[PDB]
Amino acid sequence: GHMGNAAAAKKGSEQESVKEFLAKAKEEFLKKWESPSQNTAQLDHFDRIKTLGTGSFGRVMLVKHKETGNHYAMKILDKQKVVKLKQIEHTLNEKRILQAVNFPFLVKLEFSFKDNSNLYMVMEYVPGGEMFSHLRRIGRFSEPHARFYAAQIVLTFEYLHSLDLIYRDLKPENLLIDQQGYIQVTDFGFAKRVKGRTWTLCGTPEYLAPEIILSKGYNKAVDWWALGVLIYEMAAGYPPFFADQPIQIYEKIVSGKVRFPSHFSSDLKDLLRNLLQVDLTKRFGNLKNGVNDIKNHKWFATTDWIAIYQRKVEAPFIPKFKGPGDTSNFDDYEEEEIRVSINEKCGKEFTEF
Amino acid sequence: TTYADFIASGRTGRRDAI
Ligand SMILES: O=S(=O)(c1cccc2cnccc12)N1CCCNCC1
Ligand SMILES: *[C@@H]1OC[C@@H](O)[C@@H](O)[C@H]1O
Repeated sequence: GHMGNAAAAKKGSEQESVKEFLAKAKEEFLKKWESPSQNTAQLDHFDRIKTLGTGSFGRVMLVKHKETGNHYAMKILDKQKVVKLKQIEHTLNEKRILQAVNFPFLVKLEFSFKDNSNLYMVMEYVPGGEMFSHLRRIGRFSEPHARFYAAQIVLTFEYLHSLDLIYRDLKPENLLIDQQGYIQVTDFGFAKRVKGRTWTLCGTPEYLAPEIILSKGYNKAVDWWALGVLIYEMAAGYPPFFADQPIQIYEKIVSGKVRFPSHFSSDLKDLLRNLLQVDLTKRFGNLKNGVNDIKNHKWFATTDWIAIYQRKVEAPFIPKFKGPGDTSNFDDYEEEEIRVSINEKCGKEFTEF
Repeated sequence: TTYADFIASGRTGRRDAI
């Protein structure tokens, strides 16, 4: 067979230990799910430094905690805007997930609170910026560089799926690089508890699995499809399916055809053909062997999964960091004010936040 | 090239969700 006795015994024991870890992680998650934390700071505890990100989701600001001096990224949401855009459930669910999970590649929520106008999530500051910026700057990542990042996503999805959480928001725009060069996943607005199927149309055109496009009841295998898109884009510098307009992208996705740059290794192409598999009965991550079909694939043969989890692998790239509070890896924005109001807004809808 | 076609698509900056 492909493995001798010693290698097969070692892999079997490793896979059993992952099961043991995940069972304990699930018990810990469910306890925190039932008893969420609440109102653990207030706005005057922080200095506002600079806007890090702005959009329909509200804004994220670099702040400094007055007492301790530590920097954080504070996501601010306007309650009245959340209501207008029909996002109450997604907002409450994102905060509930973040306060309940624990994994080295998932961003940590340190504080949350609200006031008359806004909701606040105070998260660890991840100073390296978005993978998107680095990928467009360098052009494409070499296969070892891409593999280092992909391994972290595989482990993170293995963790989330063991909690019965579907992720659905994977793309380079939504991955941050930390000071040690490792990945941080931050956005949980599309995440959902899904033990069987779910049906919502959500995501980004280039990263949509065919079964979402085709309006099916789908399952957590859409995340493994999206991992295929991510690995492809990291290694090529462009994604496998693109076009002027989303409709043409969807036509390519569902076609069952994908083409590769001539510099992709044969191992990489084989892995991608099994992730970008339109047939769910054949897609890696959705088979009897689960995540092990991915972890044991030849493209990952050099990957030490425990060492990645323990953050003991030297990262291929370390982002420039000229000290704490450095924001050079983020974009520049116009600093709109944080206006509070004398009248509470939307107290009923956000009572559990 | 395929890369040229990518640039020409225009979908080469940050991409919004649907
Ligand atoms: O970079 S963020 O502003 C950001 C969010 C959450 C925590 C963060 C921590 N440090 C820096 C930036 C952070 N960002 C907003 C939405 C776009 N996708 C990536 C996350
Ligand atoms: C890709 O980058 C975004 C935009 O500038 C486009 O024209 C392409 O260059």
